[PDB]
Amino acid sequence: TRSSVLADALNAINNAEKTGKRQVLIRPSSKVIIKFLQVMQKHGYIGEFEYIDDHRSGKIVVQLNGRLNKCGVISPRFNVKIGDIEKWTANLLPARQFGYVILTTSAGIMDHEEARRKHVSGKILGFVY
Amino acid sequence: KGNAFKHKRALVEHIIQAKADAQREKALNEEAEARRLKNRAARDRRAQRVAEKRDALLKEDA
Amino acid sequence: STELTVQSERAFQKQPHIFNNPKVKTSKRTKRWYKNAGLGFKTPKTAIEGSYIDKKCPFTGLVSIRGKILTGTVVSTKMHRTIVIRRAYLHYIPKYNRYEKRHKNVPVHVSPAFRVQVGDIVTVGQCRPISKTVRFNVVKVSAAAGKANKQFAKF
Amino acid sequence: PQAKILSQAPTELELQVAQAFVELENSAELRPLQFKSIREIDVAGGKKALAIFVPVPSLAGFHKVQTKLTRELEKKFQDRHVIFLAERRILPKPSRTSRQVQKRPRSRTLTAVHDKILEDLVFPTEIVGKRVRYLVGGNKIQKVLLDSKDVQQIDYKLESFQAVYNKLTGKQIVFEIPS
Amino acid sequence: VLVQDLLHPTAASEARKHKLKTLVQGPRSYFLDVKCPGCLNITTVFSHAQTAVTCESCSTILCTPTGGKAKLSEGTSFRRK
Amino acid sequence: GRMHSAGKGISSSAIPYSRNAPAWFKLSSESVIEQIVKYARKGLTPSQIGVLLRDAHGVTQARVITGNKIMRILKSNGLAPEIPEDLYYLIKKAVSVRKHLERNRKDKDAKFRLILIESRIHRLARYYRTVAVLPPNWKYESATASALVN
Amino acid sequence: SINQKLALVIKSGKYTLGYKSTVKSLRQGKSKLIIIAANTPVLRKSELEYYAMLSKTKVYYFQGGNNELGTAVGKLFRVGVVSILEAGDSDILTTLA
Repeated sequence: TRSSVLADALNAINNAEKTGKRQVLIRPSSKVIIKFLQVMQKHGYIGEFEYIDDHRSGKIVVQLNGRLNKCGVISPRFNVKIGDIEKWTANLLPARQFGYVILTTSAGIMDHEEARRKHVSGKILGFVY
Repeated sequence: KGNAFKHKRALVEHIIQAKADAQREKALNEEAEARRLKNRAARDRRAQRVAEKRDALLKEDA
Repeated sequence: STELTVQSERAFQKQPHIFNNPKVKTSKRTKRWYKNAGLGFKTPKTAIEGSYIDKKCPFTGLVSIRGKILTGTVVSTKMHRTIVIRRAYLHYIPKYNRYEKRHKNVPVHVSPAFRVQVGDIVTVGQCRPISKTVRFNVVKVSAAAGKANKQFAKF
Repeated sequence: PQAKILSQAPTELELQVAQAFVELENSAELRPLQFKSIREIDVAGGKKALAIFVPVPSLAGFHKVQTKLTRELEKKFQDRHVIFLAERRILPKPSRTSRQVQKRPRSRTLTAVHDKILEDLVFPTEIVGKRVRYLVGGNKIQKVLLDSKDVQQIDYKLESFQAVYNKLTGKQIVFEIPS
Repeated sequence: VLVQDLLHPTAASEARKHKLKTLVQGPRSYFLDVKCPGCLNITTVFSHAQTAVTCESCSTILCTPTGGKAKLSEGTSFRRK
Repeated sequence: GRMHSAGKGISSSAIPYSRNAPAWFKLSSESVIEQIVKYARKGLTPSQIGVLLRDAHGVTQARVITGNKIMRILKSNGLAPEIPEDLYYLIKKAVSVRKHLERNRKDKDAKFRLILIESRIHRLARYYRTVAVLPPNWKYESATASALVN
Repeated sequence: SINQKLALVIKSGKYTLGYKSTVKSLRQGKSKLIIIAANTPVLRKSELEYYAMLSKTKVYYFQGGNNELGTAVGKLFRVGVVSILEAGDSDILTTLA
């Protein structure tokens, strides 16, 4: 009884990054995982990743590069107004000048800087740094 | 034999309501069976008319 | 329904100031008053064609819907011409930044233009006070069954 | 009986195809199998590629026939790479504002239609594996792994299938044979 | 270790794994075309059969169930197809 | 996981990747549908039908050969039972254990197991009452479970 | 086994329940098999066996009482003897004889 596939994924990634490995296999997959990893990829924290199509749910093989310190998950995915991204970023990021909080909006999954630019808010998912 | 009924009048009214409800149920179920048999007949006729269109209607005029 | 046949009570039930003259031999023998309650609520054929009276009805009676419009699930049908609906909602506690389930039960008057059953979702509108506890009237129904009666027929 | 087998009037390409069908039958059970449309499109090197669209309930007989018909068409109508496809309707995803219509089955959803387009571009080599690489430039690429059985018939069609899938679906694609 | 191709492992490393713990799961079982000495009809028989499969022509025993692979009877012709 | 025990068995079938298969298979969908119907008339459940088709014939999987699952086939042909097979087998097991527990009152393990089984029955009955294959007002009563294994 | 067999006959085939209808069908020759409970009186059992050896009909002795036989043939009452006069999709006649 998994409850958060994303949580399992990001625990696996965090643990392998600690262990010094350069790749992880994470199962199952999900649209949320793909989008979260796409964000991390866009900001350079991981390399490519490959979705294996078993007919069940999916596996993912992520090639990671060492630039990652912690990828994490905020469960429950709280509701976030624009006044509160500051509080979240201060609480769970190492510094102001880097690190990304990831959140889900009607505009899509993205980082909080993009959410500021699009002037939207939503539900919080996790953080990357 | 329980009680359920203070007297004859109560029992008569209960009979009335119960019969009315049963008749409502009967009417609904019967019109439903009518609808379904009607649909089944129609969807056998379409099967006939389209299954015997490939064979010997697809040859003469068009 | 309601088996008042039409006149179960010891007084004569009629719509006030709705006069069917026995002199004029009108070829209907059916003079009723109905109204459009408004707000795009459809006046049912049961109300237009029926024989009931129900002065507390929003279509054939004297009340008027004005104010709020709410929705709920019928959790009782054991009174006469009134029901109790459940209105569930989530209340936010900021200390914990979380929610908690809450319900309020809301008694509602239901016309005999509606066949209402426990489980059905029902939309109601604010009326004047018509009892100690009742301030709302059923104005629309949505039955959450699909008439799933033959699913019980199993053989 | 050549305008019989088009299901619509135009044009010279489909007419050439239909008279080829007729001349091929005159040589047996190909008369009930009629098609709808044609799409001739480019390959990055050399030839062009024919996409013969079909109603899906005919795909059974078409699939029975394809080898001994595609061979003849490759022979006669030269300078081309022929392949068959089924016209599957994609219904759009309903929005929240959208007024309700029927349930939109997964046969009519988009992803399934693309998978089936791929399964029909490929013929009887029986896809065993799909992979999707996500490249750091926000890009996506699909590996489609084929079986070694009957790959001799289509080992020279890969680039054409790639271009076809790109033209129809709009997404990149590549094939691979395990050994 | 610390670096390896999890997408392209070796068949040797993939065949010894559990059927579910491979990259893409699938059965290690198979079907046999079987003929007894008497007749010359083929009967399709599953390797893990669970039943005492009969030859329909000669109502005889072909395979007896076990915990895994079915035990084929005395010397018969059996393929893997 | 094991709802009622502490086992962690992963023993299961591994369905293959090919949804359209296996390229040596004759004896079309209509033939195997007819075989399904003969076995159901002969009085078998879907699981045993599938086993028999698999082992004595070449039928890997009915959804693959046909496009329909066996329970749907049997329902469309009018051979669907009155209660689903898993619930039926549970009720049968509970009947057996109750009989044994009548004959043997000193068995406490049996009472324990019976409680577990009845819990399973009521869980499945909730599920089936929601998805509407069992009626509402359906209830398992140990008094007449003989007359509902029927 | 016999229970599942009977449960198939009771929905597919033609049966009658009770002593009088067995004896009637057995005088008529319609009956193929009769199943007889264990707690039935020995005189009734003997009469049935004799009618059966006259009609050349098969006899099974149910290892169970009339309540159990009722449950086996799917009834909320007790039955002491069953007559199978047309088996349907079942196998019960040849399974044992």
